[PDB]
Amino acid sequence: NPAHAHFESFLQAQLCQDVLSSFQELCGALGLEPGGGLPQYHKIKDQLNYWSAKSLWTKLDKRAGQPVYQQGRACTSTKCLVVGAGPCGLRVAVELALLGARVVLVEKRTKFSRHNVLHLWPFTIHDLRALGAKKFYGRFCTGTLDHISIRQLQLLLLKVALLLGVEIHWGVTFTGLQPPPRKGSGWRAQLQPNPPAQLANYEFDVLISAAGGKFVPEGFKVREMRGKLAIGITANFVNGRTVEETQVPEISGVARIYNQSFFQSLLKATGIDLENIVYYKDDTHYFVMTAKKQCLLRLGVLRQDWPDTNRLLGSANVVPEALQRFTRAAADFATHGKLGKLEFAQDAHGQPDVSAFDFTSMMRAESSARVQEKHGARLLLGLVGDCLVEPFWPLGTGVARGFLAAFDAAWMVKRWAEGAESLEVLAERESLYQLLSQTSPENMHRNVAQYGLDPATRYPNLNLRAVTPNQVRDLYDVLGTQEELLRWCQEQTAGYPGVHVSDLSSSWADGLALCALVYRLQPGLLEPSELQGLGALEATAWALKVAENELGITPVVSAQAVVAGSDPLGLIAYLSHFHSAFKSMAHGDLCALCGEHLYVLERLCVNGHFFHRSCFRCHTCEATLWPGGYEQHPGDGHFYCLQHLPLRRAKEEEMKRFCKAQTIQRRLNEIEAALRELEAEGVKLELALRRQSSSPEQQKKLWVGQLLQLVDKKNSLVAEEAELMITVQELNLEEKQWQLD
Ligand SMILES: Cc1cc2nc3c(=O)[nH]c(=O)nc-3n(C[C@H](O)[C@H](O)[C@H](O)COP(=O)(O)OP(=O)(O)OC[C@H]3O[C@@H](n4cnc5c(N)ncnc54)[C@H](O)[C@@H]3O)c2cc1C
Ligand SMILES: [Zn+2]
Ligand SMILES: [Zn+2]
Repeated sequence: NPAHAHFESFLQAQLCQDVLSSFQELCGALGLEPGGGLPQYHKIKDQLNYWSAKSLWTKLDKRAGQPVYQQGRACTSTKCLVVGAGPCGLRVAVELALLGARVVLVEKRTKFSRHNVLHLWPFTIHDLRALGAKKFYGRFCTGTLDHISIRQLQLLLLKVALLLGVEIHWGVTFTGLQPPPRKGSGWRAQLQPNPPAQLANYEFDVLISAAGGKFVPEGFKVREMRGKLAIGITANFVNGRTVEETQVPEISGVARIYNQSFFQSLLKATGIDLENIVYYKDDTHYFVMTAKKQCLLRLGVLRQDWPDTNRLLGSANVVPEALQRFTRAAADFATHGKLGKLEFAQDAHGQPDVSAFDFTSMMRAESSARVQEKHGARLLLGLVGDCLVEPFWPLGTGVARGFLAAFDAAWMVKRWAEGAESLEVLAERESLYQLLSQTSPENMHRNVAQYGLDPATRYPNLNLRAVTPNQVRDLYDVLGTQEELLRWCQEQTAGYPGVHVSDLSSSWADGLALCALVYRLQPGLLEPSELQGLGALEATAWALKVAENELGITPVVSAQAVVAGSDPLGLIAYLSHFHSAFKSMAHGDLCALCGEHLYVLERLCVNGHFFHRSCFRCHTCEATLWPGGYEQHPGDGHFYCLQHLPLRRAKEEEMKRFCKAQTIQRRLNEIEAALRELEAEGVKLELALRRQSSSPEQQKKLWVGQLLQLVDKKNSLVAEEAELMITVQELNLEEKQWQLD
């Protein structure tokens, strides 16, 4: 059989174009009518008598015999379409095909020319070799290697899927869904430029999308997650597979808190600042980095200081030659020269493999499902992979998250196909989406040899009813705090002579109100006899000091403006501190380092002195100085920090500590972005709130209302990152003990 001859040409291919040629040859021939559908598989093991293939069939049988498989009669009438052929899209197509639906895939690209590396969770490893992954790549999961290139996995899963009768039209660009003409008709899809007829009229009632990060489908809004600007570089080197490079240890990567010693060493060697570097020794060596803009400008890698991240990535703007030099230097300095000679990776384009990319902003989807019904037709929309959850690249969570999304989509579509209505399925999928953001090898089951599609075996104790049906009516489509703060103040005033509370401000400048407040904050702090023995300036200084000593709450107002009383908003915030402190348990005005008045959104006191928040940085390393790691020089008043003052479980815990450190750093970047945005908003609002301090009483109450809302939000957050920072010093601490070990 010439058809069977091209079958071994197929199953023995190593390049994508060869797979395409074999498929096209079978398309021209009429030997077996390739890819006609699922039943092909049930006849395909018949006319094959090579012993070496047994395991393949065996494994697929052991994968096609689960009761959850319904023996293939699950959703037979149903008909589907997958846009996107990454690992996630291939998993969606193949798994949805297994249960029996008609499956077609489309791709604008036609050649497997992505040569970078991907990281896989253990469940991804087991589920990936469940499809007989041994056959298509010899070195798969060989020992401790747990990292597979994009094209390798792409080819493996594509060959597996093509053994299971999936239909593909390459060179096809998705651009929308054609509305039904009339009653009883389903949804067609717009594809370009000119797909063949057999798909052009192929009509479907299910669509699961894996378009990736750059494309999201109709009917979904997008949210942006942003941080401080950071650019990254991806580099590759064609490996000679030599022993000298093979014996090289694989540094798991470097993060700012994670290897401060490594940054110090690389600065001493060559004075180069990075933010993150990770090194992968697969077939072609992978180097992923992110770093600091002015260190990157130091070598001139950029010519013009363009704020726009994508346009900063502009090739005309980017100095490529400097990029190659910097990549080479970063590599050979990171690996400590035992690589010896290095040669650039020859890409598909015809050049070295280097590129400049983004590590800051990520798209996100609030909703992972949409059932749209028209002309008596129920249509389902779901997202799998990066289109739903676009991750931080190097965390390596993309493939695992996409495969979890694939299982979610398969389960939910098979549930809806059985006549189940919209409410329960959308509720279930939103219930799993609420947990998807915290997927982790940690919160997964400890042993992995019994997984599948059933959501009960993947999320222990899943409250599937997390979202009531009535919440998704939108997802179905057919055609003055000052009053309450004051009231709390009176509640803290019961039985006090000489304390005549009338507003938020005038009743506190007396001074004894501070003592009464701290009294009922915690009983036994002071004897009642001495209550009438303090002076007003002394009383307010004492109250501030005791509040910092007992609760450690941040002062907002100094004693001079207290007795002056002309800036009540600070005292409002200061009382608001305790207003939020008991919400459950009890139910020189300028700056020199910033040359500006401490405008309240950035006004802060530095151990009994008055400077801005932004100006508080180390002159050497221009970082934020948190308690336990800095100490002020009294000679000049400048602010300086400390150094700146002139076996399987082993690798498992190493990876876990890397991931947790990086997560901490990313969280700090997120908080910094949030603080900058909120302080800009507060600046623009307080412009009026100070200038236009004569609004209507309702307007004045509203302004101060969100002023309090915002300041209380900062209080809660700064507490949260205070505890996170404390986690940082303690993690450095047992790093010191581990070095001591
Ligand atoms: C250049 C690059 C480098 C990357 N490097 C890394 C890395 O080092 N580490 C890492 O963990 N992750 C990396 N990723 C992301 C990686 O894709 C995911 O993190 C993970 O591999 C999940 O892969 P995926 O299935 O999301 O691929 P996808 O993003 O789903 O692949 C995009 C797919 O959508 C298809 N598509 C898009 N538009 C259309 C259309 N109109 N019609 C038909 N098909 C369409 C594309 O052709 C392609 O098949 C990288 C991504 C890119 C683009
Ligand atoms: Zn200052
Ligand atoms: Zn410093």
